[PDB]
Amino acid sequence: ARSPAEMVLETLMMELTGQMREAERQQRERSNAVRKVCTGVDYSWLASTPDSTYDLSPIERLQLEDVCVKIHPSYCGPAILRFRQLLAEQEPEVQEVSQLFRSVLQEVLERMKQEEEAHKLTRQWSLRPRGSLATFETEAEID
Repeated sequence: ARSPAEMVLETLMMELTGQMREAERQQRERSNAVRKVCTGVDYSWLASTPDSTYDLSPIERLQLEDVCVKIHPSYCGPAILRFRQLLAEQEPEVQEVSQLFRSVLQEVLERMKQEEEAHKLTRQWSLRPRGSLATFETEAEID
């Protein structure tokens, strides 16, 4: 049994991945549509205009992971839907995927985070992380 936060992680890191990969294909098709491509061609960083690079490095992972865990379980759903329909509105692109992914995530984070802190602080007299321990701990199996 994994934590709800992990489920969110998978959901966002999965959407990001499928769209990152799909976006890479789209850009390739774009290049082949214009042709001129001999053997291969730079994505957008070797000789084109980079500025931002698509790379989910350890820190990038952590940034986003920290964001995902700060996301409400059921709020992930809309967040996902929004990302998909937004990306589709702007068309696939690995540069856009990454920038839009962090953009929306940070946007939704700023709002939702404020709600978290505001609600927990005001209801600090009703704090309760766990309910009770039960037989499930005796039969939780091993991973």
